[PDB]
Amino acid sequence: RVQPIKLARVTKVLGRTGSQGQCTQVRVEFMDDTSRSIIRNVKGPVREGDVLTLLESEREARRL
Amino acid sequence: RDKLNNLVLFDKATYDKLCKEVPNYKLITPAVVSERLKIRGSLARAALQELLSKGLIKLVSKHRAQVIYTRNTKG
Amino acid sequence: DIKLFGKWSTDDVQINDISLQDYIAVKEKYAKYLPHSAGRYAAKRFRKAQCPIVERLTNSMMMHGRNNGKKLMTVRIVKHAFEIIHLLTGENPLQVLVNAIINSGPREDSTRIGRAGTVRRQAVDVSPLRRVNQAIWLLCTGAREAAFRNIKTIAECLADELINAAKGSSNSYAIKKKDELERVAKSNR
Amino acid sequence: TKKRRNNGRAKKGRGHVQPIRCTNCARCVPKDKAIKKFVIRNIVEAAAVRDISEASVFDAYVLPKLYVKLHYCVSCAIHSKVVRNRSREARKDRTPPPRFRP
RNA sequence: UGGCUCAGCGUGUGCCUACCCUACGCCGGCAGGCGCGGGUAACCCGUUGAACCCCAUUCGUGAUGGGGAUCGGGGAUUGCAAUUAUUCCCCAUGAACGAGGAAUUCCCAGUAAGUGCGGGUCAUAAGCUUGCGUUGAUUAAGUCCCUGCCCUUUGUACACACCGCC
Ligand SMILES: [Mg+2]
Ligand SMILES: [Mg+2]
Ligand SMILES: [Zn+2]
Repeated sequence: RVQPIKLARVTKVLGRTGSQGQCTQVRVEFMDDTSRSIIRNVKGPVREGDVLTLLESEREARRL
Repeated sequence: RDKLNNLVLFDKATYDKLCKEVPNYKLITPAVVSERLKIRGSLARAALQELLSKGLIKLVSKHRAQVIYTRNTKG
Repeated sequence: DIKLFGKWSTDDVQINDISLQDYIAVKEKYAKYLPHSAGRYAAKRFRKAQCPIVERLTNSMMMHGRNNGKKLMTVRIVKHAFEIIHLLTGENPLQVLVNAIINSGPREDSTRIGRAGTVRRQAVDVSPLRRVNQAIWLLCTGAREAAFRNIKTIAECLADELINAAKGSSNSYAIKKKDELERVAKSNR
Repeated sequence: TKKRRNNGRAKKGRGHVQPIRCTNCARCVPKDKAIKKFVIRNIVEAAAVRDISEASVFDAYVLPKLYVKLHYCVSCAIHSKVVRNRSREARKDRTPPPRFRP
């Protein structure tokens, strides 16, 4: 009925966004399904290869 | 929440409360017993040093501002 | 093994989530006798990450004017508080702290610039580094605000702030402001 | 000054040109004056293809496209930033901009 | 409240031009006073024993032992001259003020901030200023959103140049 929290790992950094830099856009893949890979915008400092919490599957997806 | 007006010195109804339930819980400081028994806090330091001479309460820290005590091992 | 403050060997603690497994610094590599080091961690991005989190909490515990340089008072109150949580729970104070860090780290937030519905407009999830940074600040502020006009001290105020965060009872200001954030982020999806 | 010998339109031998409404602002424009777009978009997203191919009940089910013809007055065209001002010399060439294929 | 225990800048006796920085001993409760010197200075002040902090005491969430505003009395130095109080000390009253609206300043590591110490101003002197020192973080390694700047393109009826013109 509801989607529980899962984890996804950043693989590549796309660039800045939010017209201030407080949000960085990155490309992630899900450790649950490696073939499942989306693009997510995050806040705070992020490097390549780290993993971050996710409370929902798909919110936003676009290209700069 | 206008004043605390805690008793500066004990009476009969709080002297026995200090000596029957205060040395029963681990987290004991002059601060914590002040919000439990509604005592001033300078008196609490005097009472705690009384209970250390009576030997029913162990010491842990003994600092000029953060002096802490504890209960002896149970069982 | 390092016996921080003479006790509480750091080899026993753990981080329950892998997003934070490499973003907490109580590992045996970051096992230090004392939480005081002029190690110049913040001279570069992605370098405060390897700074021991106990050092980071110590730095973040001094705020609001009269206490910005005073670090010896901070390390000592940290030491008093860690024995307090070890006494009140019976287990490792670093495990009390680590549970507080994980449970108080806001998993998501929201930030926009234009006209907003209530506060923010679009929901953007935070980084694990931001998760640790915000959890440390929120725990520090909860202790700071709890010790302003009450007879209780910093060490005990920090104790209940860490404890209510570690277990979770909506008494910690570190989780209460976390959930207040999660509500706005979810509602502004 | 006569900015263009083109006079901003293709009307050379024609006396009158029928008008076409703008898509965005809904305004009559002369037909050869208006810049005409012919978008052939993916009927799905770029990232949605992976999810659609799983749900598709045909194995080699080709992806449909989106054949739309767009009409823009130069006011809406500049606002959409589909056309841009060029220098006095750069205004002369009529070749389409590069397609960004590779 | 008592004990512990640490700095670096930098300065000192005068052409005019009178006026140095002070060790030590004695008197006074203190502010100060009286003699014995030293230094024209890495030679004396000065191992510049500063403040913060460190460790213990009392205070105990009250407009309180926070706060020292206002004001009274008294005593000392400087100067011909202290009233409109030069300054300091002592005894007294103890005001507002319980973290500050709209708005807004500075800042990316020895930074901010706490914190005292030199120099200048000086017969008398700092809440200023210029420098020095002790303690030492948070977030950030980005953007052109608000505020501006630089290059190119463009339109202008602007050229005192958009605070323009009309
Ligand atoms: Mg024209
Ligand atoms: Mg005609
Ligand atoms: Zn249009």
